Amino acid sequence: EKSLHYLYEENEKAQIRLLEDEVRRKMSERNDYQAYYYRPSVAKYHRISKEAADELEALRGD
Amino acid sequence: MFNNSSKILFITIMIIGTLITVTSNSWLGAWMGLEINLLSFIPLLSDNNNLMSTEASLKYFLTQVLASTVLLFSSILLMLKNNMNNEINESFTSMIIMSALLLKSGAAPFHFWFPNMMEGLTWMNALMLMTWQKIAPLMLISYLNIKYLLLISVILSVIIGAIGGLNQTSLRKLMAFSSINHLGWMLSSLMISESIWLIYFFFYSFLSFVLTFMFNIFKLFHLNQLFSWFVNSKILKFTLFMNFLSLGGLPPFLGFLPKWLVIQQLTLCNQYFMLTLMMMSTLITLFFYLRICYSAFMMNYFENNWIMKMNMNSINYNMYMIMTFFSIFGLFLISLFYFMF
Amino acid sequence: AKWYPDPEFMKQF
Amino acid sequence: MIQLMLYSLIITTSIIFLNMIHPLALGLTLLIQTIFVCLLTGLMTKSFWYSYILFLIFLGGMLVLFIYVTSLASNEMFNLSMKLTLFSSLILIFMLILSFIMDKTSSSLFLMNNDMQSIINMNSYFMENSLSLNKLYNFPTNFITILLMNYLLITLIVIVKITKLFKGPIRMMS
Amino acid sequence: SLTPFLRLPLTDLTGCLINHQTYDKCGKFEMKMMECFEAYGLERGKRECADLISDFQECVGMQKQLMRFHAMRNERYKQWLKGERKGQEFFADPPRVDAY
Amino acid sequence: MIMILYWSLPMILFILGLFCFVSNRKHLLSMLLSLEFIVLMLFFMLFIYLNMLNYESYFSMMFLTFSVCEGALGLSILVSMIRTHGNDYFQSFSIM
Amino acid sequence: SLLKRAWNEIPDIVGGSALALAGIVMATIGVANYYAKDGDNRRYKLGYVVYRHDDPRALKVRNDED
Amino acid sequence: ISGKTMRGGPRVPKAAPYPYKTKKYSVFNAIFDKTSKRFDENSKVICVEGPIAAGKSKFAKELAEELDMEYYPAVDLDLIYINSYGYDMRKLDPQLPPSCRSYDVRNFCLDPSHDLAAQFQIRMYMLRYSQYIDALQHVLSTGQGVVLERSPYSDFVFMEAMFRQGYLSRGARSVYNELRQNTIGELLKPHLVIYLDLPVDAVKKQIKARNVDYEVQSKVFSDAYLSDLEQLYKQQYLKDISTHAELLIYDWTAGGETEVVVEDIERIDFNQFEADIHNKKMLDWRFPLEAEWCEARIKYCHEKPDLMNYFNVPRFDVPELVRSADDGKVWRDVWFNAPGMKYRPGYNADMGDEGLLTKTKIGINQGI
Amino acid sequence: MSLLRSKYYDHPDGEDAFGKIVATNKYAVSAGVAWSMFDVLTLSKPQGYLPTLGRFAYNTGPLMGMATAFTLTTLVATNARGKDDKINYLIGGFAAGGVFGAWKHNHVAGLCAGLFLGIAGVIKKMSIEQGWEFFPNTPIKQYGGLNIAGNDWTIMADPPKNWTTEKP
Ligand SMILES: Nc1nc2c(ncn2[C@H]2C[C@H](O)[C@@H](COP(=O)(O)OP(=O)(O)OP(=O)(O)O)O2)c(=O)[nH]1
Ligand SMILES: CCCCCCCCCCCC
Repeated sequence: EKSLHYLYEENEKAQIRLLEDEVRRKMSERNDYQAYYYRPSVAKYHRISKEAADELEALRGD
Repeated sequence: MFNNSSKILFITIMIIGTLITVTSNSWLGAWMGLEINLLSFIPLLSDNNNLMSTEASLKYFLTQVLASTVLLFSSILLMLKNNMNNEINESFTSMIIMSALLLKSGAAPFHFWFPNMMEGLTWMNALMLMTWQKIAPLMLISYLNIKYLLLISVILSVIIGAIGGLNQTSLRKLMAFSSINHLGWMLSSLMISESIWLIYFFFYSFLSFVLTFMFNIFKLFHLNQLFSWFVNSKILKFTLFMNFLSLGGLPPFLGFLPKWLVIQQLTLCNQYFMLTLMMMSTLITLFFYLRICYSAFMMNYFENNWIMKMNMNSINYNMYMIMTFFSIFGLFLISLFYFMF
Repeated sequence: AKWYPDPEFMKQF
Repeated sequence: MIQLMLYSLIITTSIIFLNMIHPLALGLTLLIQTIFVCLLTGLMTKSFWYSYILFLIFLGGMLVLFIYVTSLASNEMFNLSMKLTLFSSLILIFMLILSFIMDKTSSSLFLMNNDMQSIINMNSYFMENSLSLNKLYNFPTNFITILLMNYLLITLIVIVKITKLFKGPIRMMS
Repeated sequence: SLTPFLRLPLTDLTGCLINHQTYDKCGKFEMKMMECFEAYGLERGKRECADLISDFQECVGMQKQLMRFHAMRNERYKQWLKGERKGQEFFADPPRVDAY
Repeated sequence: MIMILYWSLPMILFILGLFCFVSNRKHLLSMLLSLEFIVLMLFFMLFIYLNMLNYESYFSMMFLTFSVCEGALGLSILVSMIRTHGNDYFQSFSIM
Repeated sequence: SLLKRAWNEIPDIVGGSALALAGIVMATIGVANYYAKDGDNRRYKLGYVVYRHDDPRALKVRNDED
Repeated sequence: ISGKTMRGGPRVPKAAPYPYKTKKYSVFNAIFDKTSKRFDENSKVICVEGPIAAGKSKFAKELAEELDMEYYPAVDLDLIYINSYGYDMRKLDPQLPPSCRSYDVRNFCLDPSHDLAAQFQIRMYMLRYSQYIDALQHVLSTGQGVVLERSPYSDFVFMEAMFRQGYLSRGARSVYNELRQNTIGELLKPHLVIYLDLPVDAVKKQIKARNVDYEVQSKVFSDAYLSDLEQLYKQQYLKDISTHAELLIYDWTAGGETEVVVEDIERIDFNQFEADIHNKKMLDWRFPLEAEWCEARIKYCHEKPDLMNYFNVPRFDVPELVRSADDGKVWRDVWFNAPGMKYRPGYNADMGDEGLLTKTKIGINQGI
Repeated sequence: MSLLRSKYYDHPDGEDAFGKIVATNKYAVSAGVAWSMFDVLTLSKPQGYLPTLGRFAYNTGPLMGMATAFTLTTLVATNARGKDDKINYLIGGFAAGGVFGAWKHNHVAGLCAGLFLGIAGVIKKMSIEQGWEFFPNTPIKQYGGLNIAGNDWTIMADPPKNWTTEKP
């Protein structure tokens, strides 16, 4: 029965490892989730420079 | 670093320039960070009482200035054609960017400056050259999705860095050729997983940073200086020389773990042939590691008679033996790590 | 134990 | 017409620069090269500022390099060759003929000048080098300028460290 | 745009170096592309923003416009060499200098 | 064609400058002058890129500063050759 | 002690340091005077700017005398 | 260099002396403490010189007393055969192999033609090196000059004296020349040298003034050997040092008096060499910045294991300087299992050291 | 768009000849020109205009002999028997090894190289009939670990975005 319990645990671990292999393959194929294969690009600096150019339009003058 | 606070300033501007390079969202910011890193690393590696250190600094300067100008040239061409910072489909200007980055990193066939210049150095500047100066070009290779050029660089680096290290009996050029061979394992991991590359780089820099301290403290610039090196117990020299079997990838040492995680991540990503080509490469690297390991594994040597006491620094030898313990019994920390999930 | 590295072994390096 | 003439002169001086062994031939060739490059760069921008800046930079640099010519490789033989003169003359007359028989609208640069910009551009009516050089001293990129001040100070510290003034003057066979 | 690897406070100065937001005609298009580059990401933006990338590319690079202009100029000289276009009427009427 | 009619020339001149930088010359100062020439042609190509965009030509001075500090590094390396050797012959330096 | 040596040997440096300290004080006074009032909203504006009545920039427009 | 009488009393230091034997001086310690704040006219290295028997010890002690300097006698082989616990290791020679037995000065005098005597000469050079950094730790860190009874520069003449007499081969000469080329270039040449000139016969007469048995029943102290030292000194060594140090040669056939030797020192102007920065006199001891002074002090305090590890050179072609591997293991299991050197000399419970359970301190620049 | 722009496996093996010759000689040209470009400048410099081209021909032409002999031997062995298999590639590798032996005037190199290139040929034939690829496109490409969105450490504040996930 210890062999039965260890075989059940190892078979469920093998099934979860196979399932996470298909999940990681489908995640890296389409780049869908933010966690693993997502290469993050931000538009923060473009918005910062556009906001700064918007404040600089008010300060033009004499 | 040693003998001046301005060298600590140069290390500070070195860290600042490298971290400016790797954090840049544009190629121009990365280029100016490489300029800052080059500016920082010319004065370290220059010494007027050494005739060959200035020649090594000149070789580094000419190689990095040629590689930085080609890098800016192809960056400007990439901005000229595909007006964003990257490229949607891979073209030849991405290959020129990758080649100019490979000249900075020291990978084959653009490797020829690297062990020819390492004969002119000390050991600490060698450690800064083959660990920290490989942060900035290797992290910039990650932005390019090129498989054939990177694969050619990987195969050439693991072939040459194993074969080339057999002839030299000097430890600096041999360790430079070892760093070329470990560069191919880093570049092979660069197109499957950036985290696995970071782990291989961290453990390679750890093993480099513990093998430099054995050579920096006792001033071991040649292979027979290891055979003439005096220890007060031969079991201590037997234990201190196990780090070369660690860097050769032999289990159950610590250096089996980063090679093993690269092999596991390569086989999950369905690369098998270049992995087999890197199996035959690391046997030759372990072979020229074993010629160092001849100096401690035979337990008794015909040694020179005049020297009787060995001398070492306090803090440097104290920090050396913390990491020599973790370079031998480091696989007991396999349960503690959580990066690899 | 009978043989140890002689200087002839030391010569090749 | 002047832009194609500058193209031909830059090509001919680049052929001359690739073939000169003597450092002073390289210095004079890059003098006329930076003159022609300064004029050509001016054609592309609305104002003529960066050509002037590049000329002060490349006249402040080779002023030092002549002192290193007179200190190292002061004695080296000039060798005039008739093949290079004939090649440069034939290529120069060929490119002036080719530039004369070319349509200059197709060979002109697409970069906008101060008059190529339209009338509706209210930013073009300001002072000519204001909005181009503004971002050196504005809020997002003043820190890069800060980094350049510290970089130049670190550069000067590096130059002082690796040119030891107390070791003596520099010459051949010192 | 690219991405910052192992991003630190040192990328905040570098990130605003070269962009089209400062008084440029193209930057709004660039901003829209950056919008999906913040939404889809850098890797899904190469596939799901093919319309927004190309508009910015032929807006600031002017590739298609200049290929059009060089096809308009080469056809006129081709007609002049073939003899369909007379040498006196080779060029059309010029625009006013107050135009454009 | 569009890459040929515009900006194809400074690629050719940069390649000629790179071949001048790596040619077998007797002195290091000729390589420093070839470095100044490839700074000039990189300035040309960067200036074409920064003048497609309207008001981003402020970057063109930063490249000048990093290039002048490169030239100052090369000049100080040329000084440091005299601290160890008596000459700047590239044959006189150690090949290994 | 060190001020007398600097004022004896390099007096132009001391005079320049006094001029630069006066310039730093006047820069602080000028910045504080510029930002005490509405200095960002200048009276005369470059270009031809027109604001609608419902715009938030419309009520910030000054009505001073030339 | 002003003496005790012209100064009006004992020497006062220009600043507080640095505890160089207790506190480690490094790069981070160079900001708060500066080297050249302690230097004065008395902070110079004086090396007394001469033949085998010339009264160097008493004259050097009197010169140290009159000039207010630290006295450093000539190093003998009781520094390593007698450890820090007082146990002499010359009693271990029954257990040791005959190629690993103890060999000191009297063993050279009784048996000149032995192989390990060549090793002894090399060993003596290392011992002189082991005091010279200890000289240069004293001048730079405290600001008080030192006097040396013999110099590491003054030891190749002994090697050539054994070589011309036939006690050394060509291989041991080549080995000692290679260690000298490897090691002597990191040292600073001394400020002043005093040579006590004596004839070849009178030194032998001074041997009869000492009446020690191993120097009167020996064979080495002959007419040719002492003439070889005199020729080697006055034709190579002093002519090589006089390009850097102010040489003072006295005749010491009589007893002599140290006060006139003191009074000749203040007649020397040491500031005439500072007009030219490229002057060969006092070239190694001039430093244009305080940071170069701290650079030299860091090199001579924090890098003494560096200079002691520069002696690790491989030379295996000689059969006099190569220890057998079985003899090496037997020597290790006798020498390191002896009382007084089982462990590091601080932490040895067999010699009565107490409080080892809470002690984690080690000596700076200490032989393990 | 010519006969030079052809691949080895664009047609089934034995069907086409000239495209296979052009393709395998194209890889031979690339390998020979690359090795001779890293040869004639680096070791054994010819110091002449004509011996440089002689070393180029010496490093290029025997690789053309290897490529042509292997492709012709594989074509003859495919056209001889009905079935296509691995030992056709093995005897083509032995023919290329014989070409190596004719190059170096050493029979032992010719055999050993024939055995090595035959093993390479049967492994490549196993690749083309079993469907697996030697250098495939990478399916799993980690651009970072977990929380790659969560480790943004920037000191500047984010302005409000112009995009929403909400449907109109
Ligand atoms: N073999 C050998 N013997 C040496 C060496 N240096 C000194 N000696 C020996 C020779 C004599 O036996 C003895 C004389 O010592 P010194 O000449 O240093 O002077 P000494 O100790 O007599 O002191 P003194 O001058 O009398 O005050 O030391 C050396 O390098 N090799
Ligand atoms: C050294 C700094 C000079 C400029 C100072 C500007 C700020 C002054 C105070 C402003 C308070 C609002």
